[PDB]
Amino acid sequence: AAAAAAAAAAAAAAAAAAAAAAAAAAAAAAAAAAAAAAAAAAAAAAAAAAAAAAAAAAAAAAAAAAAAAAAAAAAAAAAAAAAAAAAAAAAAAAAAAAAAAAAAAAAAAAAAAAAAAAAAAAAAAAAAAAAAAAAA
Amino acid sequence: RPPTDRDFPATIEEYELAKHHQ
Amino acid sequence: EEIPKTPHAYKKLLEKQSYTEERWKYTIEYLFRKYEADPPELQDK
Amino acid sequence: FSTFALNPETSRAPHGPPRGLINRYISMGLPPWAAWCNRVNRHALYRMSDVSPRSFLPKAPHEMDVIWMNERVRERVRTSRQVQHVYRQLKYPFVKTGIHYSDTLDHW
Amino acid sequence: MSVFPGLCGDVATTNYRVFLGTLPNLAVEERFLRQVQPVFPWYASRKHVKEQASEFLEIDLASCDPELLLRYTHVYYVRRQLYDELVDRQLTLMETGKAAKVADSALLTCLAQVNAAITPRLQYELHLLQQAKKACRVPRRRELNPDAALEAHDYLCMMRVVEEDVGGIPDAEMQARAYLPREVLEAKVKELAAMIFGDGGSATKGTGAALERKEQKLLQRMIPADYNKVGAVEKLRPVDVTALYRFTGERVCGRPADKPFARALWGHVFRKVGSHPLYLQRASLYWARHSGLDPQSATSAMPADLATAVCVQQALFPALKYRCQYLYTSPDIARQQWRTGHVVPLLRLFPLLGAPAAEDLAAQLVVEGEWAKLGIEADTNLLHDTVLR
Amino acid sequence: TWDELEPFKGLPKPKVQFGNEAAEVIWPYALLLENVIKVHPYTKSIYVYYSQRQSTPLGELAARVAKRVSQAYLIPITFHNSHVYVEAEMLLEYSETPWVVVHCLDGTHKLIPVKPQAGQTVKEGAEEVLNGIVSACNEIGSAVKNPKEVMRLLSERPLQNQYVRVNYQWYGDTPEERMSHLVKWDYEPEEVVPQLRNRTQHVLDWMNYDGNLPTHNSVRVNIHREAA
Amino acid sequence: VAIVGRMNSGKSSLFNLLCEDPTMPAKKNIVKDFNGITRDCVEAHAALDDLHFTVIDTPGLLGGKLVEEAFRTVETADAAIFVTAVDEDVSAEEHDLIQYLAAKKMPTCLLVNKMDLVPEEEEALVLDVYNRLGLGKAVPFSARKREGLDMLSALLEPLYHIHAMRKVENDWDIEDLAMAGDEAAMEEIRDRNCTDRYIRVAIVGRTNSGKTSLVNRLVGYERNRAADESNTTRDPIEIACMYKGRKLKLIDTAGLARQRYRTDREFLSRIHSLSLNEIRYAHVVIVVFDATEGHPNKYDMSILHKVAQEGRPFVLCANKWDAVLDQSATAEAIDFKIKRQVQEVKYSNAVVVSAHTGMNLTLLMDQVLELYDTWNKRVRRSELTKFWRKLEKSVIIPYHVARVGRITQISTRPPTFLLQLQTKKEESQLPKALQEMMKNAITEEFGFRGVPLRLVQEVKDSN
RNA sequence: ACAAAGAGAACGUUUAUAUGUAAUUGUACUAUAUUU
Ligand SMILES: Nc1nc2c(ncn2[C@@H]2O[C@H](COP(=O)(O)OP(=O)(O)OP(=O)(O)O)[C@@H](O)[C@H]2O)c(=O)[nH]1
Repeated sequence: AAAAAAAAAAAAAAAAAAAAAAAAAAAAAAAAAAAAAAAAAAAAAAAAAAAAAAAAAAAAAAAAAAAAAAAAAAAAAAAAAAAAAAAAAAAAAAAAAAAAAAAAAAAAAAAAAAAAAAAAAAAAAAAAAAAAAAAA
Repeated sequence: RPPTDRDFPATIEEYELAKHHQ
Repeated sequence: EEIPKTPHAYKKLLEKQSYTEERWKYTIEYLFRKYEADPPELQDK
Repeated sequence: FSTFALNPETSRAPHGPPRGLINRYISMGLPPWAAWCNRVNRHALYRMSDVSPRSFLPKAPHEMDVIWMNERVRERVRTSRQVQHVYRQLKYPFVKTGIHYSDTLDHW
Repeated sequence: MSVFPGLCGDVATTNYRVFLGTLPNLAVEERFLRQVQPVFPWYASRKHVKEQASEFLEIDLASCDPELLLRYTHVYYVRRQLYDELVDRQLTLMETGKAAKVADSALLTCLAQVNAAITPRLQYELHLLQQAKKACRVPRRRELNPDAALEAHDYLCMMRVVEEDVGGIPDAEMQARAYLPREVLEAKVKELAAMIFGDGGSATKGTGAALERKEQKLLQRMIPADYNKVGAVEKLRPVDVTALYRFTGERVCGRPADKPFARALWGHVFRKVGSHPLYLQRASLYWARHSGLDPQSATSAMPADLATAVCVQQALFPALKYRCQYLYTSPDIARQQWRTGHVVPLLRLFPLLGAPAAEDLAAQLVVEGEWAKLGIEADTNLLHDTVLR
Repeated sequence: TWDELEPFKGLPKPKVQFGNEAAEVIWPYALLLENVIKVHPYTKSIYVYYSQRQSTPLGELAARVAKRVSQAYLIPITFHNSHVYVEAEMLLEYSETPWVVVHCLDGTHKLIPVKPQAGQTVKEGAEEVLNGIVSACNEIGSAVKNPKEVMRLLSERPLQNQYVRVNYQWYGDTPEERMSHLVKWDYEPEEVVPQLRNRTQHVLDWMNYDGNLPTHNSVRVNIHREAA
Repeated sequence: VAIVGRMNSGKSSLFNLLCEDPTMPAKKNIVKDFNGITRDCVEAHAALDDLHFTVIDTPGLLGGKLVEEAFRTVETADAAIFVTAVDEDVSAEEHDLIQYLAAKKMPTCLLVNKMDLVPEEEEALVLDVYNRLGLGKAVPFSARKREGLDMLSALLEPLYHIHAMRKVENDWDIEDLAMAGDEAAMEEIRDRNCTDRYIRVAIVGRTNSGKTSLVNRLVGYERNRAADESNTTRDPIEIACMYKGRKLKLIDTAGLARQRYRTDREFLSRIHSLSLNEIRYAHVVIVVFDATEGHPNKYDMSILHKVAQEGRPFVLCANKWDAVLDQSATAEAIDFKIKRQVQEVKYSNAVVVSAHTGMNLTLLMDQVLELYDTWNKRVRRSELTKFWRKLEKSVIIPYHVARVGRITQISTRPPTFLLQLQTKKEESQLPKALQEMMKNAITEEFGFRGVPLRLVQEVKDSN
């Protein structure tokens, strides 16, 4: 139905984007096709689930507190507005290193069925829960 | 390769070499 | 002197007069733009 | 690998000899690939060495009219799809009507 | 950027974006090198704050050693008041230098660029060329200071204070640590690693070659950063002193004997007259740039509000060492105005070399337990080194 | 937009550098062959190192004679020998004396200091500077230890002078058609064989030879028709 | 998916292992080793272990106009597989084609063909200069040694799983526009409910004009092919889109007399055969020629009689008609030569067309769509018999030419009927004069002149 | 033969090209396929 479609499409959007004209790595081609069969990928299903909300709720809370950090302060913000975002957006861009850490530590395994669905998913939580205290 | 540079002589005409018998 | 029977034989004979009428173009470098302050406009706009 | 082997073993003298033909031709004005001619005897070699061109003039020299500088009518020989027979045909030069303006007598 | 073609031609030129993101390293002073030479407010300003916060990013985590000389910080805080007289002019020199620089050799991407926190370094560079009469004095004299030419020179110079005490070399893990600050030059065939002066005796930071010598060379050092520093600057002085730096500088070829001839193997006179002004300029500004972020407590929220410089080696020791830095320069001046260090054309004979041990020896026993007693002599030397005009 | 190097689009890329980029200047084969420099058969690499800034008024000249030897008297060493790799790199700093670092097939790199005497010229300067290498420093590579082991490398050393661009102006662009006036006997007999699926039938057409063959009957049919 | 066009036949030999269809593998794989053989963007079905998909070619760094035709067929393919020969590794255009692939966002895996030719040791080198290529890990491939498969193209598979899902979603959503309309009404049928048998037209004929010019106009004036208006030139085969009230595929070909054969690559080794093997499988043909020359030459009717002899239906099409001096009733020898002595190919309809002009390309769609309606037409067993006896009542066959009697019950088994002789139990066949005189009668009465050719088969009454 | 290339094609010639039947010709893992 529209369940497995929206259950996979949210877990494949990163895969279809990992082929950013490269498409060829260890897991960036193997562990993407492992979930395509949807076998033994029930941990990787729920793993990247929590990794989205933490990357959208950290995209909605900061973007306000980065639009509000100006409106609330407004002391010299109107004078140095360029130095607020350029610094803040970097911290928003330095969050992207969540991928190079997780696109390697997923490739750093010759992806077996479960021994990769377990030894990687359990890591993507420790890269997600890393953005628990970082959200403080 | 001591020789074999006799081609195009006026255009060539240039060498930097001394013959050694032994 | 020779009548070039071929467009290659002609376009080579052209490269001969370009040596007679522009001898100094070949005797050494035409003008070594390559080896005189190669990145000089890194400075001063 | 397989039937198309070509192992370290050699073909041992596959065909045309080094000077049995290649030097003998090279030393008379012909390329090495000229050895792969169909047949040759002492008079056929005399014809290949081009010692005396086998071409003629259309008219007697004293009565020729069209200016021929170094051109003579030369036959061309092209063979068959195999080497059973050859066709022959005379090959002529281009005779351009020369409309040249001569300065000495002011006219064309 | 053509002043350091050994550095940029070396470092990794990574590329994952249309901008070929080049790769510096925080520890090596290519940070200092990518801010002194350039004239591009783009990168001369950003990596400033990337470094500035990155300390503050790690400052907010580790356990620090601030105000360790707490009784002295108050006596330290008396020079912080009498320094905003010399530092007054020193910005004014660059206040018009940066703006009125309509010329060819040094163009900023905005010649109306107001002086910022980034400006000191790239502007400090321009004042150095000002005092001299030619360009460029530093690499031209990098030609006559080969690396191992100064190693054996700055080694025997240490034995003078402590002979039959060191033995050989500081350990490799320090040698490779002393590698990090020194820039990289052509490793090509049958050449050798020339050296800029700012390697030798730069009083900008703990950044002199011979300055790097003492802070680990002598064995009479202990965890108290005093015995290190009071003699650290003792090694700082000679290698910047004109009268020796020329007496000690031989040609690139004199080191391996590659040319049986040289226009003058010995380092010329009329050029080492620049390194010492390069060493003595911004003397008061040097203090403020350290004092500004010497106390770790103030460091937490002072810098971005105060006109001062920031680096990475600040974090190595917040105020145990870098506020003990406020100390060594006080017996420093107390030597050159007492043992006549500035104007000596010869400073190599044993009595001259046997004196600096006493300048420590008469100070270490004081700084041992009677810290308050050493303060006064250490206080006067700061009205002395700098005159108001 | 004109791809000036459209013939050399398949050749390797030279070691692109600051004073080594004049290895991709399109050399006319008539400017080459004006300098046929034949270095000792036991020479592996020739290196020239000069500077961009010089202070000493003689150093400003020494960095010029070494400059010219890179332009003129270095690539002919590559083009002709083809077992000598040649690299002239300028170091962007003050200096006095440029270097010349010549390697040998043993691994014995030697020293050549470019010290031109004061009253010399940039032309005479090179001849003194080049001779110091071609004779004094390369002919002394004939003191090799094992004259065989250091030879099998020469018969193994792949041709280094591919990257160079020669414009064989009006000369032929192919090694044989360039000669074109010399009998060779350098051919290897197997290579000369045609192998064109009807050899001795095309070969007879090229050199226009019948081969003792008989004329087709179509010939007398036409001669009978070319009568009167 | 689409292969890229570094100049060789590996992008053409990677196609080799992927071509699936009934009874005749469409071995388009012209792999002659002469630095680029494929000229046009040839596409065809593919099949690895499970994943079906359409591989495409993008050839032609050769002619200053010819690379552009790929740019159309590189954008329609939602993927690409850059292939690199280990002969030459890194170059200029093989790099500008990566900065391009990145410019257009299309994904791509890099695989390296001819991974023979390298020793067991010198592989760290060949591989590394390819990982640094930006495309990521180059994955080892070899068509000769049939490795580089089940581990290379069975790993592009992620794309197929996603592409199956992006389609079905569009099915969920192009259905939301199914109501009026203007489109998407029967377009929901043309995708899934449309179940025809793919009328396979074929534009055959001698190749002097870029006679795919005509194919291009019909496909959308679109220039999916190379107009070889330069001189006598070459194409490889092609297949294109399918509409005109049905699903009608188009192909392209080439044709010359055996004597004209120039060596091979023009005939017995490949092209003349590679074009005739695709008119033995072609539900219609269009024997195109160039009207400007005038009457169709002696061989231009030999393409008909072969199609006539293949049960196929045929049309004539005088392309380049506007460039003629409007020679109706003068260049109407095309409507006479097909009548003078041509045996059964006559009754054919010779349409008239010009590509640039568009002269009748719509009327041309009607002839082909009609012929396939006559190429499938069954007559009631009764209506035939009650018609032949009325023939045999008036024919001048004097029964010595044909001792055969009343052709008892002519039935029609398929496109072509069978004859059953009057209780003869004797010599079976009928003469050629009395053979066509039967087929001449049929096409007239029933209107079979769409395909004027049937295969009449004879048999006696058994015992 | 014609067109094509080649020569600032007033024409003369030498190559590359499919036309007419012009017109002569001829066409009954050791196995178990193949020579039409
Ligand atoms: N150049 C051009 N294309 C057109 C025009 N009208 C439609 N097209 C489109 O370009 C092609 C032209 O052919 P069509 O109009 O389709 O007509 P057709 O050739 O009879 O048949 P199909 O192409 O099979 O539909 C098709 O892709 C059309 O959709 C037009 O006026 N000019």
